[PDB]
Amino acid sequence: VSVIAKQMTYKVYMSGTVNGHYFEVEGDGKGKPYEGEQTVKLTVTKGGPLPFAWDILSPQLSIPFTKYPEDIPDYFKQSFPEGYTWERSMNFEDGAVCTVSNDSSIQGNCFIYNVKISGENFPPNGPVMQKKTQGWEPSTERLFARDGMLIGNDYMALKLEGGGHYLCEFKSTYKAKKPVRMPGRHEIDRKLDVTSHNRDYTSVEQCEIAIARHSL
Repeated sequence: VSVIAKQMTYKVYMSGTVNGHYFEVEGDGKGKPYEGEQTVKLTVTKGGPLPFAWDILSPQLSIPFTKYPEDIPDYFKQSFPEGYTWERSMNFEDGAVCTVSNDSSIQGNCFIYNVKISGENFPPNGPVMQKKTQGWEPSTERLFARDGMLIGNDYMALKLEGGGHYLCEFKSTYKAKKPVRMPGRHEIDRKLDVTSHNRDYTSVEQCEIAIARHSL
């Protein structure tokens, strides 16, 4: 898909506010876009240490690195070099809500992501503000096309200290900056893991695998 090489890097800039706490994050990532493998190294650049669970941030930190089979049009890769934007809602089980937006573009063999996040109404003694989360379970996002955009839906779960999970609904709208060949209904199977962190989570490393496939 041309503008996109077998081996790509990326820069992500993230900023936002969670329960009134302002922060900024910067990351340098790298991966194999046609293999769906990705890794990124993150630094909390303002407002650290964060008084909330790192995990709510991890999934806002790279869709062109999704392995698409030949028979499903790759909406994200096609959008380049112009790029795309998206809006996401995360609706957690205890009433907390996160809204996220992104703008993506490209500089040669390096993507640039500008991510913004607003997280409100996490209970002060809940697992997010008390840092009791221990990573996301693997998940499968289901996507369909509407008016030239992709609409995604994913029921996610955060692992908790001393067992059990904290459940979340993701709803995402992805919008390419120019018309592309539209896929049908499909889904993307992903596993996201923090592979490395320092004590206060001001330096984090993450890896993701993402694999697109037909839906049933």
